[PDB]
Amino acid sequence: YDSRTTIFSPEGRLYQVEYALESISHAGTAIGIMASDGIVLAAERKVTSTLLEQDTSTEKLYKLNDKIAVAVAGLTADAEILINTARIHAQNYLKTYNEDIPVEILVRRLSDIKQGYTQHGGLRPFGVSFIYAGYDDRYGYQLYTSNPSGNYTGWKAISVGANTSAAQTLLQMDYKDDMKVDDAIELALKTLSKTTDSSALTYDRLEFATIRKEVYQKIFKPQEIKDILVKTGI
Amino acid sequence: MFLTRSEYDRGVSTFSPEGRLFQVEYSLEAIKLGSTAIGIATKEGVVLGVEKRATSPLLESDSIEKIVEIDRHIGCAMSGLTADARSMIEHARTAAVTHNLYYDEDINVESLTQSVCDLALRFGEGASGEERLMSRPFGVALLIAGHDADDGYQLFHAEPSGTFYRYNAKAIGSGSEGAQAELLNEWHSSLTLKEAELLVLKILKQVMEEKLDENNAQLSCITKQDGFKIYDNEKTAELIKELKEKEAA
Amino acid sequence: MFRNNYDGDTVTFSPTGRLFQVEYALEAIKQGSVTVGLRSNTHAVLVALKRNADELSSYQKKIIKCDEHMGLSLAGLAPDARVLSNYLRQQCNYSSLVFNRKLAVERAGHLLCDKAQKNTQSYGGRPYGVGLLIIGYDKSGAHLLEFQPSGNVTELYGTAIGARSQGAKTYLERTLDTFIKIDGNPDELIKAGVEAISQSLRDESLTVDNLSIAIVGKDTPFTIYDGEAVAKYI
Amino acid sequence: MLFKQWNDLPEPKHLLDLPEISKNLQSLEVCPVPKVEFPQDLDVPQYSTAVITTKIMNPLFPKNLLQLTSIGEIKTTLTVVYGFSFPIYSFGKTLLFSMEENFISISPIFGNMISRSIISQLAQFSPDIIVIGTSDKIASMKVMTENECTLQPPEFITGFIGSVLTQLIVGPSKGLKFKCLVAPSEGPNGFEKLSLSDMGSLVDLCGQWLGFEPSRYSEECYRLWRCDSAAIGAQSGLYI
Amino acid sequence: YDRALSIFSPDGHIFQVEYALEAVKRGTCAVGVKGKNCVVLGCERRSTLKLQDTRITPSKVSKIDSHVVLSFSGLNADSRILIEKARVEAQSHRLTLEDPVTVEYLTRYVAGVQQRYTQSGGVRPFGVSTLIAGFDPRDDEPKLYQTEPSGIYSSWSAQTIGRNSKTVREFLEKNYDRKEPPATVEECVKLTVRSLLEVVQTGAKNIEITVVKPDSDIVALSSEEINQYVTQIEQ
Amino acid sequence: NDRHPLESTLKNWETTQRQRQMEQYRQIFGIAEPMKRTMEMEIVNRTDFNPLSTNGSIHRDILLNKECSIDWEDVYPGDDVHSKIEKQLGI
Amino acid sequence: TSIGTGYDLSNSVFSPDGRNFQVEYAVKAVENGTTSIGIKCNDGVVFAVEKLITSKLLVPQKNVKIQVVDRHIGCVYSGLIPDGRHLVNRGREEAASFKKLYKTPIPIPAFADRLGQYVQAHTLYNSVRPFGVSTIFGGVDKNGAHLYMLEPSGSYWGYKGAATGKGRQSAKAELEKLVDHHPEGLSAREAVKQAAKIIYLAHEDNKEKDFELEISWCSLSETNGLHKFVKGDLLQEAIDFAQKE
Amino acid sequence: ASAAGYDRHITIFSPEGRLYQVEYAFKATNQTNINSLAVRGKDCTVVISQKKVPDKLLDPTTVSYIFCISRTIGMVVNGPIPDARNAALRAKAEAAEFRYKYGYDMPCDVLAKRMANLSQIYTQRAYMRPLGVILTFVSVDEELGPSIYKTDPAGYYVGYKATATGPKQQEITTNLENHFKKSKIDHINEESWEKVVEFAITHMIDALGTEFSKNDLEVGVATKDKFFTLSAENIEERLVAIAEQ
Amino acid sequence: SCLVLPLVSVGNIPQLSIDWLLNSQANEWEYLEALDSKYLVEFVGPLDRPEDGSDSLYKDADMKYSSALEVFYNKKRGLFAIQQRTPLVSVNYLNNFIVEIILPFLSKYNISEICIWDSLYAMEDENGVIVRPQEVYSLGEFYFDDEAELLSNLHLNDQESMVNNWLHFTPTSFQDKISVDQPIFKILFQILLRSIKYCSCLANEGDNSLDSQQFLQWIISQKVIKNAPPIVKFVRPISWQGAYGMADARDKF
Repeated sequence: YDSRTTIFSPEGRLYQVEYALESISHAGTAIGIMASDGIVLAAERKVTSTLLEQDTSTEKLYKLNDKIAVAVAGLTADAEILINTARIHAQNYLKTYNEDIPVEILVRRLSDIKQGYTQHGGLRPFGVSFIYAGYDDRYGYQLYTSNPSGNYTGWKAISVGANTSAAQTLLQMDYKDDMKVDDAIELALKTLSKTTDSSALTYDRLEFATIRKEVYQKIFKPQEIKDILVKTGI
Repeated sequence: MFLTRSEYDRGVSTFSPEGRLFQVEYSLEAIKLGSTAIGIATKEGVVLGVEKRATSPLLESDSIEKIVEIDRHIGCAMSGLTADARSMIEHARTAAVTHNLYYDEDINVESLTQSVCDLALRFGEGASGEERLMSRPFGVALLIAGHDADDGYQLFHAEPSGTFYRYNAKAIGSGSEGAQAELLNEWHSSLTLKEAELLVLKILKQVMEEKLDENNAQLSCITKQDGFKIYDNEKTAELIKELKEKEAA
Repeated sequence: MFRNNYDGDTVTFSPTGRLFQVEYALEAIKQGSVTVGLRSNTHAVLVALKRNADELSSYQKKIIKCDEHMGLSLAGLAPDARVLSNYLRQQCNYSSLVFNRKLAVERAGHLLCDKAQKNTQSYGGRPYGVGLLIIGYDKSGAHLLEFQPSGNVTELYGTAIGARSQGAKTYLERTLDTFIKIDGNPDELIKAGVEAISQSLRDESLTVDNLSIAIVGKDTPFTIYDGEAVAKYI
Repeated sequence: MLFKQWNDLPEPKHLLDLPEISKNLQSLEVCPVPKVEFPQDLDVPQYSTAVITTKIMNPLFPKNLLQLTSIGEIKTTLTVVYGFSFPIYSFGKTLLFSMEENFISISPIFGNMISRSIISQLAQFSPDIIVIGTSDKIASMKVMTENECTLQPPEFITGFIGSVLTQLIVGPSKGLKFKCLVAPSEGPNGFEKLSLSDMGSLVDLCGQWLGFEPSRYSEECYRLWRCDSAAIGAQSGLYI
Repeated sequence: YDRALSIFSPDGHIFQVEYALEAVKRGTCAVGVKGKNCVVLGCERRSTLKLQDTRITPSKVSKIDSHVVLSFSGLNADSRILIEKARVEAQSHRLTLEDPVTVEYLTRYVAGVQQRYTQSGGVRPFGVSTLIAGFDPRDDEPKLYQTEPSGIYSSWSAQTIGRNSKTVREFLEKNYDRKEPPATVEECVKLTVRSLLEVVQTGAKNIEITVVKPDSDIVALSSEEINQYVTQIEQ
Repeated sequence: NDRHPLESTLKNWETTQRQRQMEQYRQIFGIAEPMKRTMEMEIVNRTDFNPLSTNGSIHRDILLNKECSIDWEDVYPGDDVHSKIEKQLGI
Repeated sequence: TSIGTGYDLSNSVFSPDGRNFQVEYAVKAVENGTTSIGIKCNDGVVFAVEKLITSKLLVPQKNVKIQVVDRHIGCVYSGLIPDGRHLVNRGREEAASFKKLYKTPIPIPAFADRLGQYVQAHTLYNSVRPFGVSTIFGGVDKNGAHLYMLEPSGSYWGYKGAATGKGRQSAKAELEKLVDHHPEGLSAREAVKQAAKIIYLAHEDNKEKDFELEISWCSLSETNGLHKFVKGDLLQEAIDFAQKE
Repeated sequence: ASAAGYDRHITIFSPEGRLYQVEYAFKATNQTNINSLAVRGKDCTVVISQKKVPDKLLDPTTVSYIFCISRTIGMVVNGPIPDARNAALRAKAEAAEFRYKYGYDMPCDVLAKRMANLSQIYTQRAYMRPLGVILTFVSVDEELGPSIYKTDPAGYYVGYKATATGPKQQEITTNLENHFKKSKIDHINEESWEKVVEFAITHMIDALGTEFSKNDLEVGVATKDKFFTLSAENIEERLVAIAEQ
Repeated sequence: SCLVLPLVSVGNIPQLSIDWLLNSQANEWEYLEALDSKYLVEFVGPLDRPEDGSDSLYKDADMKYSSALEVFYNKKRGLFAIQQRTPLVSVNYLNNFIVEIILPFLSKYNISEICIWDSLYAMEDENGVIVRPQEVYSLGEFYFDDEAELLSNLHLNDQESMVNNWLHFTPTSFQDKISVDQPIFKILFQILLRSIKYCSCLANEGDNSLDSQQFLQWIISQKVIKNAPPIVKFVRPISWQGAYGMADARDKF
């Protein structure tokens, strides 16, 4: 009962969506943490070779709007179209109400989109899952995660992709709610270093972003990524 | 000579050998699962009743309408998968109100039955060349009851097959086989409405799966002055106790 | 056996060179009750046997008039019978209005066979399962067109279709030299037609409630007899 | 339709859509077999003949015409839990077995084992057997007996009555004098349908074997058939 | 037969829609009870991991208007969209007609939407069964309806859906007397709490409660811990 | 009277132009060629559903022979995905 | 292999050996139809078909096997009756449209090409089955007598003589022999007799059944290029000549 | 190898990556068993394809795979004639539409590109089969000079200085390669299309290996003025010239 | 002596092939006995004869009906052949069939080898049994005297592998391994008689008459069983004339 995405199995479960959930588990780990004063995104890029142009690739993270950023896992091709639709929707909301989109409303829209392609038989589920991060007057900093099934959930600290269980356990053990960005960064880097299959997780394997302090959204280039990685002394 | 899996069982577009169209057949099988519905016609009126089929006592037995009105003089009882029946009843009411609006006159029951069966016909091409509306026939069958000055009290059974018959007495739903057999045993042209409704209660008791009660069984009648009116709980309890007083012992 | 591998749909031929799906549609006529028609130079008559579901129910309409000069009988599928009868009535009215001209019997026959044929070429749509006898009289004399759901239409002096119709057809074959010459005596022609259908019965006898007769001619507009009217012809 | 759905292969046709005995299809050990319980108080010798029939043809025995009475249940079980039973009717000097054949709920193994138990029980008493059933691979109604076959080579019989005939012709207690009648049918087991002419001919014939008056028997049989029996189904109303 | 929506099973079922309804059993338990003048909806919130942000998106029970409440079990993603369409319909009705949506009308619309997504094989039916509840505009009679993926809907005095539903429904069948339904809000809330406690072994942190009252009043409680204790004292 | 004069004709220019082209082809090449071309067009439109990208199918451009042409209707091109599903399936 | 299981249960599918098997099965279906022949004359074409008189009921005059597509085109088909009649209707529509457009009779090559295109289209897509009728049609126009044959595959050719149906084998052999004996170009009067002879020689495969033959011909000299049936003395003379066996 | 699954019927990739459907569509190009040749001259282009009927009754006048598409463009096809005619008419319609749309006569390059792209749609759409034909467009381009372009059902698009197609392509192409190699030139370099036709016939005979008369082949020539297929008498004259040589 | 046991499968090709074999050698084959049809969907049909009109396989006139599953015998070849007309009730009982019917029969008549025939649907690429798809047939063999160590270890330990290599498949065969299909269950049960042979055919649904003819031709070409070539003329049983109904004598050609 998997050739078609429109049909339930006798156990009342969708095999096609469960396969998609399996797919993202193969992608590189993406981890997000919320601190008392800012959000931090980190992502280990699965694709790696000495010839790849790290200085400009930045395909593992994306920017949707000022003070909103997302890390992605799964197919980059599938990620790109949803990111584009999210950007269009956010800018359209800004044009209409002349206020920045509350990130929850954005996550609602994208979760509905991802559900929708699980609905029509000619459309397969999006093989991607996003970590949303942003700021809004409604709730301040908050992390949202959305799966191919089209659902979403709020979190203080979450990991996505390969070995997500180990990263989740490490976060659940070490996390505290009063942390600040400069320490959440250390926590995230430690978690990625202990979750990776690489020996040392050099700066090339790593893509990074953060939102902190009206609010400055900064995605680090590899030079400062190396500087920070040596700052935390991996 | 080898036993092989058939495939004519699947889909409404395939004829079986000897030219039988099964997916309409199984649709009429789904009718048998529905609640029992009974109707009896007589020159002085027509009465019909239904098993409410309350799955649990928590359900509101007063708010599951297996009997409904389509117009002042025209109502119907239904059985089967009520989802399709909702669309069927809505179409019937729309047709009746549109007819009254356009022609400023009461809708003839036969015309309404034809219109309803036309909607039921839409698993294929419509009666006027309309494209197919749905992938499957309705899993619903109903019997219409009403009065027309040119026809008198009459009772039409309508299948999902796009066919309808005028019936002196009819039964559908669970155990309706024995119900109709006993109706054929009992029915006669001289039945008065009192006897008609008491006989409906008798047959329901004979076919019903549990004790016959006013909270699970209800009746409807069509009369020229009354039109379509549903008997209340007190009326049905009166009729049931009259049943155990008259027919029993 | 192998038939089950190629009868699944209206499109696929079989290696024997047959098309089983429309063959089943043709066979569907055998389930319907017998209906008989016969021709005479001045009159053409239909005779049909109505079936009712049970003794509690009324009898079905086996004969439908389309205009004062023609009508038809049918057997087989009720839905297809309704569809074809309504389509033919609509087109007869269309011809009578747009052209102010009565629709010719042969013209109607071909106009309807073209509709019946198209459904056998396209997937999803099924062949019609209604065989019907179109009868009418016009400027070109009396006609009786047998129809089959597979587009086949032919003009016959008389015929029988439906269950156990071959007996009536045999009687008509044995009396063709006789009943044709009965032109000018509608009662005798109807009696011959009824005597034809009588051979098709194995269980029940003809009665005022099941039998039904229709006649049309130069001096007789298409008329339907039923109930006590047909007592004198039984 | 502008295109057939490419995904519709359709599925292969060598295997049948029968229910699985147990969910563990990968089981790698001797699968258990149904047990059959037969009422031993029946006292078979008091009956001169037996009739074995599938549920879809009950209407041939109208209670208003012959005093049918239930003697007892045949009960079966299969621990893996599956378990089913059906009544043994009786009338005159004749036994009647009705199976309630249904492929959706009942695996044909139950039917075959029930047939074996029934025939091995009837073996010693040597009653006359009139097995009446249906088939979906026969062009027209046939009559059959152990010394005369009226089936053309391509035609055959399946389902429960297949098991009954098998036990009667081969295996233990074979060689029992029996008369058989099979009407043509359509659709799968238990939910089958019958043509009008074939059903009427069956009524005309089945009465002669049972000895009931043909006219009144035929009237009662038609009454039961056309009164919304599952055998007739949509026919009266689907066809004019 | 189970391969598609458009084909009946030989016995009259439509196995695909039945499978969808079974999938409705996957989600967490939700229950609703009609009091004499108040309606209580309780929901078994999935045991929150300590990393979940409790202060955002906590409630499955959600509003469709000032006087209507919707609860559900099953596939959450489908439920959100069905709720969105219900809200759209409610406001469209308020626009085209002066009077707000009757609860019966809203549940009919939701049942139609669910049915319409079953009319063709191209779309998966929603694996959800909503429990629309509320009070009709300017009318004191409480109303409570249940919808199913097939589009079948019915009004209940009390009903349960979701995981381990049978245990709760049997408990309500025994303990709810239609001759004397719980009148005051406290009694109805206690009945709901007792009903859910037969399934939710976890403490009160898992049980959410929503109370809807006539005249367009909706409130969610955060004090049922007292109610849980009282039932503990009664236990 | 309140509309711009060019509005009514330009609104459906592409579809009426295609209809006229098919009429000419039927006149010259018989019924078969318009049947083939219209069936190509409908089988391409029917099977291509992708609500997010309003851009349109590439093969639609290929079949209209406008794979190397630009029009102002191309330069300057209830909206939820589910509304699109409803509209496309007509369900 | 003539079957090729697997790749044949759906239209518009190429088999591993290039064949699209559904068209092959459509060709197979053409076999069972009534035999028909068309003979090319120096100034016309002669059609003959062996209509089996299945039962006495059929009215002889109005039950005709040879369909007229237009005043100047005769047509006869063998195979599935519905497909044949539908194709004839399409051909008649094409003739009407072309005449209405240019106000002149459609020359046979253009009409044959149009019908070949129409038939070929149905073999292209999944949702439609190939036409299971082999057709013979021809007539006379500005460019003289033409005689074409189109198959279920949509392939067609010009033919000096064509044959179809169950009796195709012996009829084809006899027609080959006739054209071999008379390359000079038969006259319509001679072609009628020759066609009657050939079609009777095809009847030996179905001797037990009664039959009639309808002979129609269109010739530049005989009927001003109008397609007219053979009735009366000429047909009976054809009977007598062919009766010589 | 035999196709695995859904690829057995529709154009989707297999585990080995290849498209079994298109590969089978290639084999259908040999179904009719014809083989063709194309070569370029100084100012003209010539195509030769066999015309083995072979049936005696089939009229030779219409066994023609060389379709006239436009004044300056001709084409010859391999594979079943139904698909060939469909493709040829599509080419004619596209050529006329281009002439109207861009105002100047349609170049062979762009026309063959359009046909290749149209074939490309079928190469990736699920519900349409490739036409299963191999087309060779020949013309005298007003700026490229004589040119030959070949398209195949996979949708490829390659220019050729000389081409052979059909079952016997290998010997013919090897012979043409040998001739050009020993000549050290990319064209025959004859100042009249008659000489180029004679050369093409000579090398066809030296590869197919069979001496054949006027009935067995049809010759198409494209000049700067217009494209025309040679009649039977012209082919006879050319063969007589070859025999005299 | 040897036994050949067709298995229901895509296109029923083993069963059709056994029909071809039996009908094409009527002068040799004869009916011996019916096996216990307990586990089969029960079958009862009339006698069958080759279309040539030769003497029926059921030599003795006492026979009037054909059982669901019977063993034909060839005295000259010392060969047995089962003809299974219906599939088993469920794969759950695939084990019991071998345990209680086939093996008792083999031990009863001292069979030396059982040459099982099978058909494999192209869609069944599960566990990648299909390899070298260019080929369309496959022959596998197993010998107890050579594989004594293999059976010695197999009844003691299990590797829980989704594929197995017990059978030695010959080169240029479209498979080298067997994973989950019918052979895994039985092969274990004939292991838990000197040798076993397994013949497989890649196949598709349809009129598999000619495909079965070619399969039988290939099988005889291979030296699997010492049988004379029936190539002189294959004779279908009279029953097959009804494969497409009885007649097309209806007025649409």
